[PDB]
Amino acid sequence: MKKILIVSFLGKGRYYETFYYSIEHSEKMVKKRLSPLANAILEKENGNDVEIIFFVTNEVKNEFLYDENNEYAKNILNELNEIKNYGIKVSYRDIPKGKNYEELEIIMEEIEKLLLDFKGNKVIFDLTHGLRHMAIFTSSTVFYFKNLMEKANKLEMKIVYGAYEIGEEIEKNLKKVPILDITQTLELSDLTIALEEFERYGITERMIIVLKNIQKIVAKNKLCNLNELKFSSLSRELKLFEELLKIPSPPEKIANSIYKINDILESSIREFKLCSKNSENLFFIKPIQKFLVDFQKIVLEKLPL
Amino acid sequence: MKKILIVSFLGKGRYYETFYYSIEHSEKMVKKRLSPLANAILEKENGNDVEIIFFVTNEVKNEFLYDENNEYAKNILNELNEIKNYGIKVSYRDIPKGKNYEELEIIMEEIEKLLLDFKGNKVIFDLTHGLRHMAIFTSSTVFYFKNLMEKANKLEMKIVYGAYEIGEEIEKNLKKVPILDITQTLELSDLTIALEEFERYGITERMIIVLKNIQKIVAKNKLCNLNELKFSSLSRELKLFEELLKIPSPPEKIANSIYKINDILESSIREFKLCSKNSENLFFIKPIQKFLVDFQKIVLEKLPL
Repeated sequence: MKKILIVSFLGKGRYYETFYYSIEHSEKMVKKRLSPLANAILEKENGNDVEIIFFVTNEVKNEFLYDENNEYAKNILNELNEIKNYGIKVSYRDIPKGKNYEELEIIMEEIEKLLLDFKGNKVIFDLTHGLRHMAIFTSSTVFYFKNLMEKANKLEMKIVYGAYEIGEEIEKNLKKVPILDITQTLELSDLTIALEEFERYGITERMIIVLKNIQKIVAKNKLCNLNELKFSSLSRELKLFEELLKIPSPPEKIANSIYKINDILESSIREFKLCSKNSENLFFIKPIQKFLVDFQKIVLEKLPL
Repeated sequence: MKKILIVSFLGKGRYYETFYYSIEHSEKMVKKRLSPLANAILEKENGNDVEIIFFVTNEVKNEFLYDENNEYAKNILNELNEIKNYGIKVSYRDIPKGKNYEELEIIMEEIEKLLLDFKGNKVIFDLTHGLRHMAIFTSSTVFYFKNLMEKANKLEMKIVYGAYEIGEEIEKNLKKVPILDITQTLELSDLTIALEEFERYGITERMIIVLKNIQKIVAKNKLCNLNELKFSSLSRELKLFEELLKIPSPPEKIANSIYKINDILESSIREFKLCSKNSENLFFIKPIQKFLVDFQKIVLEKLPL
């Protein structure tokens, strides 16, 4: 149902045909040179509209893509030409090499332009192609962009890439390659900040938002029983506890709120510790576990004396 | 004066001799095969105690590093072996290749262990060598770790790498390669979090920490007059203001504090705006300017009706 904009860099390179797949669904494989095209195909199977934007320097365009005697260039130019056949709008943006902070700032400004101009729901940064330099830098700025725009605009940003360096080998230069999604790891700091705010000030807003995102992540693991995780009841109780803080409230009501929150959390912690051990997880468990355990210690430390 | 750990990955590669330089000090060039080694020498000449740790997979260790019949590996081991003659310790940590979320989680656990066990002041992540997959992923987790170690340790963290992909080729396979420091791009989120907290809650502690870090970043430009930013006076005004919010205070004193803070910010903005030129090799101008302007907007929006 959504729209997705896929942003990718494009450098000089071989671009071997590759069996891309999402690590969550290893059954669905797409044979393409460009991870952005494979991802676009996968999202379109999910019922979404997909657009691709490529950042390319004038140097890669003139010196590489248009060299008739470079077969890697001819293959990639052909694939780039055939994306329109899949109903994917494609466009290109020129950027500098990024040799210093001024050029890197220029690149940041161009990305911000994309995010402001895009009127859909979801932006995927595909870091498979282009220089190591671009990938590292972009990966390091995406959380900044997400903080600016997820709030200003209604955009879900994700960072993904085909990890061909660790891919399974079928044939010559033909590899089964998982597209890894590392969005969760960009956002992990939110767990810490939320606990920080709840402990120091009793502020509950970030905790509730975090619990929502944690629910979405943990539902990926279908052996986890959300009726024992109860993240919805936790959020409700947390909001009520904050309301109790906002008004002068009798100590017993705050303690009773804390004991309810603790009671929910212990069964939540037990369920998460169990279910995440009993099935391969397709997310990072350790920070979610740490979040709930610290949440519990913090909440019990709020008890009136 | 500072105890420094340099953390880097290590893959199979040819490891050509390279002229590395800090983009800030292009006169100072170090001829080495490993970016971590050049960075370590630069820190040692600045008077710091330096240690280097390489994350390596068992396969790279056995097939490349410890192969007597691989000359490139022997070049690398030799360079590492007498860095020891300057009091620079070198060691290795085993990690898996990171083919799924569980292996990536182990890699984060190992990084976290290194950072907690480290008994220095500063850790530099050098993302030049090793797999692109590791460089992207580590880049995406570094803010989570920095967030942990600021609270647990107050540990200074740096993210750097040699951009060999955009270096000058003086002779075949001999390159002048800039070491880019992109730590600032990770900490831009600190500006965003501080602003969010102040706007939503009137909470100022993160703003004060952010102002101190901005002053430090700007100190790189020695033509900037740090007194003219007036950041200590800004910080006291902020503490008075949060204090004013805490108890029910007379609206005029609130307005007095706000207009005082706004005037101070006017002076900081002028100083940064006129001084930040000729800093294309020193820092990002735009997000810092935007932080001060937004700070102004938010503080004025708290004016009583």
